[PDB]
Amino acid sequence: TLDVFTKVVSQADSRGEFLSNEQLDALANVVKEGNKRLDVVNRITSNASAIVTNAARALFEEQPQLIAPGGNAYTNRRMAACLRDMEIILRYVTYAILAGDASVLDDRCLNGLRETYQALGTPGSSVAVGVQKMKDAAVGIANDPNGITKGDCSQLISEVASYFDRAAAAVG
Amino acid sequence: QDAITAVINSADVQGKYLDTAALEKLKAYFSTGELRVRAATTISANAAAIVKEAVAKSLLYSDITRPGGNMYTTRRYAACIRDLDYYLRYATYAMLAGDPSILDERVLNGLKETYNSLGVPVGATVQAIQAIKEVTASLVGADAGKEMGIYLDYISSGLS
Amino acid sequence: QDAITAVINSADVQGKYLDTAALEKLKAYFSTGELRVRAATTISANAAAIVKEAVAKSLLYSDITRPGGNMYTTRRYAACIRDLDYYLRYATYAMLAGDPSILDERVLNGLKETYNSLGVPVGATVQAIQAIKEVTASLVGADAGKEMGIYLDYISSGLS
Amino acid sequence: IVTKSIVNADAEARYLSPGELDRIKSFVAGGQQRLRIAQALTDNRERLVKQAGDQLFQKRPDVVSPGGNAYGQEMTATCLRDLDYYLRLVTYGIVAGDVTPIEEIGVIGVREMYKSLGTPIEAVGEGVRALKNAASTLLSAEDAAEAGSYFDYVVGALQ
Amino acid sequence: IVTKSIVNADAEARYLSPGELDRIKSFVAGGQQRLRIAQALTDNRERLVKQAGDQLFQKRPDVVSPGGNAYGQEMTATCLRDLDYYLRLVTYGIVAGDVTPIEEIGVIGVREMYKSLGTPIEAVGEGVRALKNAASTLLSAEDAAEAGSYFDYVVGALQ
Amino acid sequence: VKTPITEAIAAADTQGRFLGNTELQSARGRYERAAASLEAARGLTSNAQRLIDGATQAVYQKFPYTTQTPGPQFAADSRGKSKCARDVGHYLRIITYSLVAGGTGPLDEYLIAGLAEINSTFDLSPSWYVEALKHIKANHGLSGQAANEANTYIDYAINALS
Amino acid sequence: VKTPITEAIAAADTQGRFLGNTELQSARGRYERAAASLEAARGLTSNAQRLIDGATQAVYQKFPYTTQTPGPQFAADSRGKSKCARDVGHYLRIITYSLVAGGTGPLDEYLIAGLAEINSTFDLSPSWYVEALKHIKANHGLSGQAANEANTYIDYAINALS
Amino acid sequence: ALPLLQYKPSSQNHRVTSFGAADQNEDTPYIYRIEDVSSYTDIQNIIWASYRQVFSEHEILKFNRQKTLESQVKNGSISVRDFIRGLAKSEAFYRLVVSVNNNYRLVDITLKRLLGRSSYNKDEQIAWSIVIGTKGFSGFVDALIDSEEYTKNFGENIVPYQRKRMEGRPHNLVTPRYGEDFQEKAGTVQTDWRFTLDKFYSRKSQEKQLREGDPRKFADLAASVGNQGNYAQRISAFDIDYLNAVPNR
Amino acid sequence: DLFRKLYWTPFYVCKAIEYIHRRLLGRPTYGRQENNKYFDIASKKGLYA
Ligand SMILES: CCC1=C(C)/C(=C/C2=NC(=C\c3[nH]c(/C=C4\NC(=O)[C@H](C)[C@H]4CC)c(C)c3CCC(=O)O)/C(CCC(=O)O)=C2C)NC1=O
Ligand SMILES: CCC1=C(C)/C(=C/C2=NC(=C\c3[nH]c(/C=C4\NC(=O)[C@H](C)[C@H]4CC)c(C)c3CCC(=O)O)/C(CCC(=O)O)=C2C)NC1=O
Ligand SMILES: CCC1=C(C)/C(=C/C2=NC(=C\c3[nH]c(/C=C4\NC(=O)[C@H](C)[C@H]4CC)c(C)c3CCC(=O)O)/C(CCC(=O)O)=C2C)NC1=O
Ligand SMILES: CCC1=C(C)/C(=C/C2=NC(=C\c3[nH]c(/C=C4\NC(=O)[C@H](C)[C@H]4CC)c(C)c3CCC(=O)O)/C(CCC(=O)O)=C2C)NC1=O
Ligand SMILES: CCC1=C(C)/C(=C/C2=NC(=C\c3[nH]c(/C=C4\NC(=O)[C@H](C)[C@H]4CC)c(C)c3CCC(=O)O)/C(CCC(=O)O)=C2C)NC1=O
Ligand SMILES: CCC1=C(C)/C(=C/C2=NC(=C\c3[nH]c(/C=C4\NC(=O)[C@H](C)[C@H]4CC)c(C)c3CCC(=O)O)/C(CCC(=O)O)=C2C)NC1=O
Ligand SMILES: CCC1=C(C)/C(=C/C2=NC(=C\c3[nH]c(/C=C4\NC(=O)[C@H](C)[C@H]4CC)c(C)c3CCC(=O)O)/C(CCC(=O)O)=C2C)NC1=O
Ligand SMILES: CCC1=C(C)/C(=C/C2=NC(=C\c3[nH]c(/C=C4\NC(=O)[C@H](C)[C@H]4CC)c(C)c3CCC(=O)O)/C(CCC(=O)O)=C2C)NC1=O
Ligand SMILES: CCC1=C(C)/C(=C/C2=NC(=C\c3[nH]c(/C=C4\NC(=O)[C@H](C)[C@H]4CC)c(C)c3CCC(=O)O)/C(CCC(=O)O)=C2C)NC1=O
Repeated sequence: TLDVFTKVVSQADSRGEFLSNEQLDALANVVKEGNKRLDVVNRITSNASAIVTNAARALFEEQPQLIAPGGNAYTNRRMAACLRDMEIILRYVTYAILAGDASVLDDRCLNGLRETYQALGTPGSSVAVGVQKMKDAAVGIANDPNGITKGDCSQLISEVASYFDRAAAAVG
Repeated sequence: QDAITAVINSADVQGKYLDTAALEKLKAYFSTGELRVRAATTISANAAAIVKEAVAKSLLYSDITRPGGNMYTTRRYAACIRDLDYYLRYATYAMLAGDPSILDERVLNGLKETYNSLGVPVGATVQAIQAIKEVTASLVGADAGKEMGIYLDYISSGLS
Repeated sequence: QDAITAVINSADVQGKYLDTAALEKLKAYFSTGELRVRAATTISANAAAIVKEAVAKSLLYSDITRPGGNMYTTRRYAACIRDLDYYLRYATYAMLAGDPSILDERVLNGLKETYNSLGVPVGATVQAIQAIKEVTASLVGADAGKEMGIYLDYISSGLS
Repeated sequence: IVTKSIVNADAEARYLSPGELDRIKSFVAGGQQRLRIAQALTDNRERLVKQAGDQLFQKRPDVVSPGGNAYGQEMTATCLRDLDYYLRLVTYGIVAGDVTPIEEIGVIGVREMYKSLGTPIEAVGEGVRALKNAASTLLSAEDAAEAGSYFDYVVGALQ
Repeated sequence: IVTKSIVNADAEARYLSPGELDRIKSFVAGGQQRLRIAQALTDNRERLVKQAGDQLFQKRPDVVSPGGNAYGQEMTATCLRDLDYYLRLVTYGIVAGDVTPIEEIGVIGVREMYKSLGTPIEAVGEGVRALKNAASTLLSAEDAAEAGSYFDYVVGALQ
Repeated sequence: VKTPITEAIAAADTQGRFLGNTELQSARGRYERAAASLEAARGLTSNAQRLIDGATQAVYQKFPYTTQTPGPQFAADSRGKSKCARDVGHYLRIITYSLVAGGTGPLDEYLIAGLAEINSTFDLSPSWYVEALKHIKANHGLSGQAANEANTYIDYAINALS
Repeated sequence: VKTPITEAIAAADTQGRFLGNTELQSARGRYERAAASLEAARGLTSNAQRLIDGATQAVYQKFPYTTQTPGPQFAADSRGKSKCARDVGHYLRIITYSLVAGGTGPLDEYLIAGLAEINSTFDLSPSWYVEALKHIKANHGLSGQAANEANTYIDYAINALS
Repeated sequence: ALPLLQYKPSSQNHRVTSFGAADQNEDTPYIYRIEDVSSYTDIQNIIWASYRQVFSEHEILKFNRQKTLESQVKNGSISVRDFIRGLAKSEAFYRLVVSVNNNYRLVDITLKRLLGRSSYNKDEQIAWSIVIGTKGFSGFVDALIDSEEYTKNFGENIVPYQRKRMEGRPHNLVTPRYGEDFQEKAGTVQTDWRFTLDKFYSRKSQEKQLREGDPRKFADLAASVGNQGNYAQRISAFDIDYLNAVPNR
Repeated sequence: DLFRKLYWTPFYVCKAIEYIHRRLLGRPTYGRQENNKYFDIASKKGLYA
């Protein structure tokens, strides 16, 4: 588990020097943008269950043999299996935006994911068609301004979408 | 070439994709293109007035237009106006491209050869391009006059 | 030439005495000379560190220092360091004079001829001068870094 | 697109006509959307080459077949490298706004090159069509339209 | 801009480019504002022409001098009619987006014409510059940039 | 490793639930203090070389026998004094590390983990290092709430020493 | 039960160590949001009776069959409508409870624990209660940052429903 | 929530009876039992050997030791099975193993330390890796110690140990607290120069060292693409009957 | 457009005029009598003239 605050410590320990002033001016911008980061995080988790089924209205409608007899999302336990861990993508992507660095996500969520997905027999590439459909709905909610003070969180939006692209790359 | 085409070429000869520094360069060009286009429009407005004011500032009532000078014959006066219109027009093209390569490719290629072949005075040409630069920097403003004077001084420095 | 000598020359070729606009120009130069001298001192402090940081920013770990590149041979690396030290030193002279004429007279005279004769890449030189400009604008401050970047961008624009 | 208008008004002795200045101002306005589209196609390159090779080798199996050119791992790696090259030139054409810096590097002599390499050009056109389909799935509607623009130019050029 | 794009793609063997189709789309999107500018210039025909002509006679009194061309009521009425014609061509060019209506109706052979009429070219040009200044004062600001840049083409092409 | 942003994660991860407002609320608190904590980092980094040689000659005052007794552990030899400024200079690094992290994590993982094992084997008495850290917390010249900030982590290393 | 002050304790208790600055950081952070959270409690307590009957007649709109179908579970006669304002009135209590606690604890322990067991047995569809809570989060009339505050816990009950 | 998928168990040592008590060797571990107290040396040995399984000896240290749970064990308030839950669901163990390892390798490392058996196949590691994700790590450690293979073999009051390793390497020794895929992240193989020598001639460096271009860069992409072409048609060319093969209109 | 982008765009104006005389007329230009003649023609209407 690493951070933005702790990773700029950990490489600074490996070189064994004191932290420079332009690294502290970098972290001062991280604190400054912290309030914006928090707001984005709360909107994802409050619409967390609404994203998953709305991704499941297209993850299964686009590749319709998967729930048809024969596919690996066919029976009911099998169907509840790709909702029990469609959300675990959202459970760890929201941990990555909170920490601000994708090192938390890599260790648990994607380290062994591509190995089980050929051991089980599930289509690995049929996951990353719908994790992209999560990202299309996640950045649509995080950007929309409802009852919120006007602000610019564009940088977060692009590197929020970078966490989904890392989440799709190691499965496909 | 462009500034866009120069950025694409510099990214291409390495086999590099478009990294963030190249995107910074292209976004700076896309920021400056507004005043680039407005400056090119108002320079295309009154190019003849700029050339007239420049020869009235620098070349007129000298010995150059007197007999013995290089601008005495009336075909040589017309050739002088043609050369100054060329310098202003190609400086406009280099200002709107944001890259001086078209000056190197189309104007400054074999120009010292020609001007030393014909006996054209080089220092009077440099002072005429300087007067062109002062007149168009007054006419367009300081903020676009800087970029106009950069390419006009490029022509003046390559000529010398 | 100076800014003082340029003002005196522009007043001289008209036969004009020193009017109030020329006195304004000289008094502005005498106001800015403080930070001019302080900037020249701290640039003369650590010129080698500036050149080292600039090649580490722009030229190192590219294909240019790999075999086939123009900085592969160690005499060519030493010639690269020499050229960058020249650009920084003459930009310091042009900053303290307040007039870019010494760049036109001593550096930018026959330099594109030499760099196209030897096959020296021009765009990598422009990016190296850009990295020089960023490093010295960080090192000296913004207020003198503007005037340093003006003459370094003058060298970069005349080179292109 | 600025070089296009500049050499266009340069063949004439006239200046740049202010309608051309209007089109340059409009391209300058749209450059930010162009840069975002190019970065979105930039960071997701290996997905696009993977799905393009997917759809191509599903569509035409003769390159997979040993009589075809792209037989074996080395030849299929060269094939996906060619698709990577064409995606790179498409991003260049997306930034430049007009198809000159992509035709100058990928189109202008491609038929005799692929003829003296043995490969068919129609399979390359189908590969760029697969790249267009994958980028259409990757982007939004107004982004996929503007990407399928230059992808469409490459597909028309290779035929 | 459609005629120029079509003849430019006609000189080549290929179709219309995606860049050029973006140009046509942006021209369609700005066309309604261009019709608004044409509405204002149509309805301000009288006072714009009179203010521009009187600004010309303030700047250049040689034409209304008795040695000049525009000496007398009828000659000065034809002077104002010439300024009316040029303002009409400017409105056509603002609507079309090309300068080909301005060019092939009033630019292409005007030097030889005004040489044979005895009329100075530079005073025509100064009058069209006065039209540019007047229509710039009437319209909205960057809308006046649009109108004055077509006026700028007419001014630079007359000289 | 221990960080208030990390402690929100590892609490919510072991429950298998999302980030509630109670984990999110904790993060908000950290920011108010992280603005004053980075003030304390620049105060120690800029005065770093004064503070190390200010400390390693203060411990020689209260323990004059440490420069006199001939032993491998002792700093009487030059080699010990070379390892003096290394060890005390290691402390100001980790104190500045735990300042910008906001937690005691880097202090807990780099410095004090297994410190009772090492000081028993090499016979380094922990009364030496606590005497240097009392010199640091009184001579850093820091003021305001930032003076409180460095004063916790220095005193946290003191309690782990004894 | 889950509270940012409690979560600092149970984290530090299972390690067997004292309260570090990392557990103590949260308390400072919590007060700043707790100042705006108690603003949200008075906004719901004062408008309590308008919000309950505003909600239990909004669910009758989108589900008109719930007042018509004769079932013990449905709200056909007055006994269901008496148990209507009890159940929806229970929700605004626990939402106001989790506001002043700062955490989701009282919401986690009183309301949503074992909610899938009870709604399956009594056949109460959870689509009913989520329709009432969408009416509450849009009609509480709260503004500013306090309007964000009630909006998390309402939406947290929504996700636990589905 | 969802029940466990059925996984196949491989044949290992401990599925077998191993009859008798008076017959096993010396090398079976000492089966330290809190019911046997008789002294404090047995009390301190029970605490120390319970740290041995959990932290693999080296870590026990001073700081890692939770002094209050050992405070409790002497009193007898908490069983040894409850006491291992205090060590395993402790964040001094979380930073040491749980963060550092993976959900697939954590199943392998906590079965050797809490149940004393290695996982049978990879399918067993696949099976519990889901139970880690939704319940959390302490929810999974709770499920291991509640499990009936634990209570039947160890019981409530016996520290764990490797069951029946007649001819096998010891489990604290064969398995570190982090494996090779994670080794760059917790270890220091980046900064040690001894490993970069091995790395220099490694086949992975040659794929990095090549310039932009060559299809060997896309050779890993070419293996993932698949989609091989069909063979030529079996039917002979001669029959084709080309004269009557053409369709009119 | 190919003739323009091959022999008028990358070269100097007088070099391109001389090379177009090498191609079309098939002989080098005699002196200056042809040279700012065709260059005077180039200055009013362009390459097409
Ligand atoms: C914390 C990170 C983490 C993830 C993501 C993870 C996934 C994971 N998904 C599994 C099964 C499964 N995965 C899926 C999911 C899918 N199959 C489909 O048909 C769909 C295409 C797709 C969802 C979009 C299904 C349906 C099962 C049950 C398959 C079976 O039981 O054979 C399994 C094996 C059995 C299990 O315990 O449930 C694992 C280990 N494990 C992890 O530890
Ligand atoms: C952990 C609990 C918690 C939350 C949720 C929180 C959020 C939060 N977001 C804030 C500001 C803000 N939040 C945003 C966010 C955005 N605006 C946009 O238009 C974008 C689409 C979006 C980012 C993607 C903006 C723009 C501001 C303006 C004020 C600021 O810069 O903080 C502030 C400033 C103080 C205030 O609003 O009273 C708060 C409180 N604070 C807390 O203590
Ligand atoms: C005061 C103004 C001034 C300059 C600049 C100057 C440059 C200059 N650079 C030269 C060579 C060189 N110049 C470079 C420089 C470069 N090549 C690259 O790849 C980089 C882009 C760039 C360095 C930033 C190199 C590599 C050579 C070596 C060619 C050779 O000697 O074989 C030479 C040939 C002989 C010699 O160095 O001793 C001259 C005269 N002379 C001057 O009087
Ligand atoms: C950026 C501009 C550019 C282009 C267009 C380009 C093409 C190009 N394609 C090549 C080979 C190749 N190109 C292909 C092409 C294909 N596989 C198929 O079946 C399809 C027909 C098609 C792609 C899907 C194949 C199979 C080879 C290897 C052929 C051989 O080894 O003879 C080669 C020779 C090997 C090399 O040096 O890479 C070149 C130069 N190179 C360039 O620099
Ligand atoms: C739509 C394009 C178009 C133009 C431009 C145009 C001009 C035009 N100007 C004319 C006369 C004239 N034009 C002027 C013009 C001027 N007085 C000056 O000194 C100024 C420089 C200038 C005012 C701009 C004068 C004074 C006459 C009368 C000359 C005469 O009657 O001999 C005439 C001959 C009489 C007539 O038919 O009206 C034509 C055809 N006709 C056209 O169809
Ligand atoms: C990164 C944090 C960190 C620190 C600070 C650290 C200190 C540390 N200092 C040590 C020895 C030592 N420490 C000292 C320092 C002192 N002895 C004196 O006499 C003076 C009073 C005092 C200095 C002011 C000396 C002289 C030795 C060598 C003693 C020996 O070799 O027996 C040792 C054991 C041997 C070694 O590897 O060198 C450690 C582990 N280790 C760490 O990992
Ligand atoms: C303190 C938090 C809390 C709440 C809110 C709660 C609700 C709750 N409502 C129940 C039944 C009920 N809930 C309702 C309410 C409704 N049905 C309708 O038709 C309407 C749509 C809707 C009201 C708007 C009704 C009518 C019953 C009786 C159903 C039956 O007896 O089968 C039951 C099962 C039986 C019971 O003890 O009465 C529980 C546990 N329990 C709790 O502990
Ligand atoms: C349920 C599936 C399953 C099997 C089969 C199994 C076998 C198994 N056989 C073992 C030993 C052994 N097995 C044999 C077997 C044989 N010697 C012979 O000559 C014969 C050819 C052969 C029997 C027909 C011997 C002699 C040992 C002891 C070897 C030793 O200790 O060195 C052991 C180690 C000690 C123990 O019994 O715990 C295991 C685990 N475990 C399982 O879970
Ligand atoms: C686009 C870049 C470009 C340039 C500049 C260019 C110049 C050029 N200037 C020429 C003559 C001339 N150029 C000048 C110009 C000058 N003499 C002076 O005294 C002044 C200092 C200076 C004017 C500012 C004169 C006076 C002649 C006449 C020589 C003659 O034809 O007898 C000629 C000889 C033939 C001809 O004009 O038609 C060329 C080719 N050609 C080009 O393609």
